[PDB]
Parts: sequence; C-alpha cells; structure tokens
Amino acid sequence: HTPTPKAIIHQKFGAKASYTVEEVHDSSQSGCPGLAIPQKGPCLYRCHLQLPEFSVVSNVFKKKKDSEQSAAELALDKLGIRPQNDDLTVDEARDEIVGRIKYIFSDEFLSAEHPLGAHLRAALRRDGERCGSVPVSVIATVDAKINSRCKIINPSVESDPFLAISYVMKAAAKLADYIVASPHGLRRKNAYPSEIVEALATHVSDSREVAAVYIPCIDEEVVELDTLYISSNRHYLDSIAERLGLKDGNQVMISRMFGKASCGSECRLYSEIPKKYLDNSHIVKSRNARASYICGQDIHGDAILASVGYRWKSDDLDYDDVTVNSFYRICCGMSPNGIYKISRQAVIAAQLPFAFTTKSNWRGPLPREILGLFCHQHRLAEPILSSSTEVKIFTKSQDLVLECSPRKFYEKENDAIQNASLKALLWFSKFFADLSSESKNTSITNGSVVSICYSLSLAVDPSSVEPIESNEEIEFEVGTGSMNPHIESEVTQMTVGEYASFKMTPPDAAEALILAVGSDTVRIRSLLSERPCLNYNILLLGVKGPSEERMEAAFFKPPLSKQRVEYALKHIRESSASTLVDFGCGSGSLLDSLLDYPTSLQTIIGVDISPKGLARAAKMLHVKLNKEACNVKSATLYDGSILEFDSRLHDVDIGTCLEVIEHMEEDQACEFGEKVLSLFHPKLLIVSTPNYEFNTILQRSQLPKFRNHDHKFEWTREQFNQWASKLGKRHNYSVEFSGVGGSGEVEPGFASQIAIFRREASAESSMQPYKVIWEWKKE
RNA sequence: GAUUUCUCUCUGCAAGCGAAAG
RNA sequence: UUCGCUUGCAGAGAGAAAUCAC
Ligand SMILES: Nc1ncnc2c1ncn2[C@@H]1O[C@H](CSCC[C@H](N)C(=O)O)[C@@H](O)[C@H]1O
Ligand SMILES: [Mg+2]
Repeated sequence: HTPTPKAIIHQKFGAKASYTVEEVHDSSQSGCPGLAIPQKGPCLYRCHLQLPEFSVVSNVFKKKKDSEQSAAELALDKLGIRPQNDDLTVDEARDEIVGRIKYIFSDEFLSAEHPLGAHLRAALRRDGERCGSVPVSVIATVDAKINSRCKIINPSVESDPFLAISYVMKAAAKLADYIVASPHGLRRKNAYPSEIVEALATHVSDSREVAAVYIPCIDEEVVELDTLYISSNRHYLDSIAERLGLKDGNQVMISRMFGKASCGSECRLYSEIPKKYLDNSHIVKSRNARASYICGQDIHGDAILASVGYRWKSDDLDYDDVTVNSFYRICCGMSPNGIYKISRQAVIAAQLPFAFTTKSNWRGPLPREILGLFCHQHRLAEPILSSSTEVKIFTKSQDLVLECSPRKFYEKENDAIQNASLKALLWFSKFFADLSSESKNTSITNGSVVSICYSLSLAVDPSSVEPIESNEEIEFEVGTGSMNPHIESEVTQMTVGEYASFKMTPPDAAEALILAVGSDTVRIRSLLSERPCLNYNILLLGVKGPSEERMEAAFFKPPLSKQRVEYALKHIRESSASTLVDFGCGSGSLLDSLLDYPTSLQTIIGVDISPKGLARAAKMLHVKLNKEACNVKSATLYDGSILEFDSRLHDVDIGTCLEVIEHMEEDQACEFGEKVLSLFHPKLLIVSTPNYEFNTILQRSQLPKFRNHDHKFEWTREQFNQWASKLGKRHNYSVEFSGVGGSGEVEPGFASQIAIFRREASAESSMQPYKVIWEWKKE
C-alpha cells in the first residue's frame, strides 16, 4: 500500500507549511483586445507552499487538487525525497514493536484514549490470576503500529494471523524488563503504582448481551445463533473464549475486520489459537471451511462471528448484534451479483443485469462502483480502466488476473466504462454459484422501466405462511435481466393496475438468499425441511417507454441556417450598399460568411442583448478583419435591445433581422417593426421567421408542434404575410415574400419565411441606450 | 477520538468544442 | 437561441486509506 500523497507527508511536519491557491490564465482562449465583455473561462491553478525556510510554487495545473500535491512534490524533491524513501529495516520493525509494547504497559499509558487504554484498563478488572494480563491477540490487533511493523517483518501475516502473535510474544520476551508472558496474556511485571490506578478509577465514566454467530468446522453442522454475554468484570474475549469452550481469552484469536457493506456492522471472526504460538496434546484442529471464506484468512476449529471492540475516548464497549442471517448476507455479499442485490435492498427481487443500456435506464449501483467495492473487499487494487479512441484490467499486487475489452465504443466516457465493468462482474460471478416449476393466480418493451410493488412469502406447499421480502416500490429495467426471471416474465404480461401472484414449489431462491432476507430464521429453517414453496405477489404501478437518444439530425441539404444566411447575402450583393445592421446578430454567422467574400459593404454593425453571444462574435470579427478586410472600415457590436432606439445607428442601408422577432412577444414584434421602419429608415430590410406549417414535416422522426424552448410564438404563412404587409403599407415599404428550405410551390410552403422590405419613399433626437462592447476602425 | 489524503455518486455553475428544425 | 459532448469550480452524501508528543 503505497498511496503516498505528498500532502499527508506535510502533516507529519506539523501544520507549519501553509497552502494558498492562486488562479492564473494559460492563453488557451482567443485574445481579443477592446472587448468590454468577460468570458470567464476555466482558470488554471498553481499552489503556494510556505515551509519554514524556503517556499515552493507549483507551476500551471488544471486541478486545484493536483497543484497542491505539486507544491508538496517540488517541496520534497528539493529535500531529497526524505520522507517517502524511508522504509523499514526488518530488525528495526522488531524495535518499534518492542519499544511500543514497553510504552503500552508503561504507567502513564494506562489512562490513554487509544482503544488499548480501555483494553489495558479493562485488563485490571479481569478476575483472579487473569488480572493485569491483556490477551496476546489484542496487542497485535488493536494497535496498527504493531501491524505496520508486523507486515514489514512478514507479509505472510495477512494469510496466517497467528504469526503476528508470535512476533508479539518474541518481542515481549526480548524485552522482559516490565513484561511477563503469562498463561493469561501479557502482563506488567510490577504493580501499577496505587495512585495511578486510583486516579484512574475516580474518572471511570460508567451486563449487556451481544448476539452473534457460532460457526462450526463440521460441514454437516448448522451455523447457529450463539448469544454471548459481556460483564464489566470480564474482558469481552474471555466471554467469547467461554463460548468456544476454552479457558482463557488469552487463547482467543482475532481475524481482520470485514463485512460492513454486507451486514452493516464492522466484523471480526474470533477463533482459537493453537497452543504452539502461545507457549512461545499437540493435536491441531479441523479447518473451518465457512469461517475462512467470510474473512479471507484460514481459520481452524469453531469460530464466533461478532462485531465488538472498544472505541476511542470511551471505556464503553461498542457492539452490534450479529445474527444468523447476517452471516448469509455476508456470503451473498461476496459475489458481484450478490453485492448488487444487497445494494439494491431486494435480494430475491433483483439480479445483476447482463447488459448496459444508458446510465438513465440502469437501476441500483453502477457496474463500476459495484466492481471497485468488489475488489477492495477482496484484498485487491482499484481496477484500471483503459479508454481508447473500454479496455479494463484487473490488478492485485502486481499480478494480472483479468483483462477485458468490449467491441462497441459507446459515445460516452462513463458508458463504455460501465459496460466493461459488467463483463468483468459477470466473470467473477461465475466463480460462486448463484443467479423450477410455477403455478399462477390472477407487450412491454425492452428498454423500458417498470415500477412494481411485490411481496414474497415462504410457506408449506398445500404458522406456515411467513413474509420474507416485501417492497412497496422498485423500478426494474426491462430486458437486461435486472430482476428475478419469473417475476420479469410475469410482469411483461401485466398492465398497469394489475395484481398477479404465483408460487414456486421448488423455491428458485438459493436458500442462502432466503436465509439472508428473513429475520425469524429459526422458522425459515423449519419450513425448508418440509415442502416449501415461494409465493410471489406483484402489483404493477407504472411503466416508461423506450429511451430517447436519437435527438438531432440534419434535414436540409445545406443546413437551414446557412441557406438563410446565403439568401440574405444575395440581397446584399445584388443591391450594393454601405452600412448594414444586424438586429440580433447571434454570434456573427451572417458577419462571419459576409467577411469571407469581398463585398461592397463599408461599415457593419451588430446589435444583440446576449452578452455570451456578443463575445463569441467580437473574437471572430477580430480574426476575420485581420485577413485583408476586403472592404470594411468600421465594424461595431452593441449590447442592446432592438426594441430600443439608439441614434448611433443611422443611415442604415441594408437591415438584417434574421428570425429574431419570433424570440420575443407578438407585440414586441409589432413594436420592433414600428420602430425599425419609422425611426431607423433602412433602405432595405430583411426579416426571417419560419413557416409554422412546415413543423409537421420535421416532427416526422404555448402551442403544440414548436421548434425552440425560447420562441414566444410561431407563424403560419398567412399570419406572417398579414403582419408583414400591414407594417409595410402603414410605413411606405415594398414587401415581397420568399423563404429557404423547400420551395414556394410544394404546398408545405417554405421551411422558413422571409420578407424583403424596400423603401419606396426614397424627426430625431439623441439617446444612446446601447453599450458598445467591441469596436474597430481601420487607421 | 483529532486531523488529513484519495476516491465515486448527486445537484448547482462556468467554460471549451461540435451540431441544429435557432 | 437551442441541444449534445468534454473539462474545471462549489456544496452535499457514500466509501477507502494513513499519521497522532517518545
Ligand atoms: N429584444 C432583443 N433585443 C436584441 N437581441 C435580441 C432580443 N431578443 C432576442 N435577441 C437575440 O436574438 C438572437 C436570436 S438567435 C440568432 C440568429 C441569427 N440570425 C444567427 O443565425 O446567428 C439571440 O442571439 C438573442 O440574444
Ligand atoms: Mg429562432
């Protein structure tokens, strides 16, 4: 385990080197002088680390988090990688161990917070000769110092736990100065000074029972509930020992911790210690199959599965009631299909799907998560996921145990990752077996989700009818085998509102699963000896059709938008002019295309109310006017509302307003018309807004049948034509209609309407509401 | 227990890119 | 304007790890 974060390293040298995050830019965005707008792009970071002497700085970084490491990275490479490089000399681990123990049985330590303190303190309360003796297993387990050292002296400790006990004893013998090995554990040589212990008893901060499990090594034997009792006068281990038949707790062994996700409590497996490492007839005991699986360590003889231990600033014992069904849960919790079931809270109801749709059609824990959780509990390294332009590898201690690669490259980081993670999970699921006839009592598409309410009961095939798994609401992906098959086939017939039921004479649920779900296990065990059937009762609550991925497509050969620009460009060259206005210049596409070709225009102007849009445009104009601007001499962009008059724009010859009107109110459309024609006097004006009747063709793949979630309205060819001509006549303009898209002949009409207002006739004050956000004039 | 590191998910927000019935 | 993709920031929630005055 080398996760050596430069950061933690600094914690070893006190909170003396302060970090400061500073935000700087990397010129990764277009440089545009003069713009009064601000495109707040991602800023990169670099960290400041003030260590006593000198201070170090990280160079540019994308992640605030990476930089802080980077500062610690440059702080330690300048020192000589002095803290990371330090590792243990084998014999030096014995010194740590030795010196550590010595400190533990020292006077002062007796009143320490560290779990040991309660253990050591508790050891004084042990009856008879057992007094003052802490059991070996505790000196090795509770304290990680001993473990970190023990691991270095021997990795074989992980597989064989009795080894840490022998190293503990041997270190105790070499340092016999205040440590005496007793048939009852380790004990101090001399009495704790009377005052220290009295001082201790004054401040103590004061018959409980903790149900656990009893695991036999004899396969035939049943695993049963064995409730152990803890008393303030006896170390909890003696209580466990007492149940395994032994005489001391000094005999008790302790496995690593496990099963938090499976059972919900931190567990240990207490078994006995072959008298060989203790004295440090001779008939070793039978290996305990079950016990060994659960904890991933080899254990002998019977064992006790329990969740007990001392916490920190407390003398109080912490525990949880492990029960018979906690045990079965822990097993099912080892397979991936099982982990999924437990994570989903419906073991008999769910199943680990075989395929991945979209992260919106899935249900329960992601293949990736349930995978990583799987490896860590399995004594393995986080799975390495390879993305190419998917390939997932499994690593455990430098050894490769699984390598996978999926053929389809879904268009998403997560999705390709999740699909590979399922294949992997299916494989491991093949190592432990999991995944009959039916009778019934009272059209759905793959890629849909059903919300059922199901109820399961175990009873004798006809005090015998007992509920096992109930559930009010759960959603299931349909067609990915994400639920028990019988319930799936049953449901795909049902329609919303129905309650169907059926039973399995031969229970389809592997008993380990039935036992994992059911609380009164004693009654469940009985029913399983006689003909037991499993009753399913489903009520359908809702459904949701197939997924929606196919979202966008190109319909018109040249894309609609460009034809619209082209069309308006034709009018600009056909009638030659000077000044042009762009009421609603999005990001400058009209102006983009317009400055790509030598056009007899003199000065351009864009007006828009969108700051995010005016920014993209000014940058484009900056680059476009740099190539030889064939004819322009004063480009300008105003952040303003076209529904407003600004004296700065006068003498407009050509006037563009490409489909903006439809983006505002129907009166705002009229008011805009009114002002543009009357106040600005454009010699020519081009307005576009799509023909509404066309939307019926595009649907084939405020109002119904609308294009944007922004359009306030949409017009028919007759609606537009009317508004258009009313405004025209009332202001002396010549109006002609045409569109882009299809053609004026084919009945649908044009896909987008266009009205060309022409001044036939060919009262002002100053007010500058707008705000010049960008300007430019050849000098 | 103090502290701290690293992850993943959720929602919020910003930006870059691409496209379109804008 | 609108949608989709990618990345950075904040907050919340779950999870793993490590050190702690001899
Ligand atoms: N009242 C108003 N004043 C000015 N601009 C407006 C406005 N209401 C909407 N707009 C602008 O109208 C634009 C509509 S979409 C832009 C289409 C443009 N013809 C192109 O093809 O690039 C948006 O950029 C929006 O900011
Ligand atoms: Mg529009």
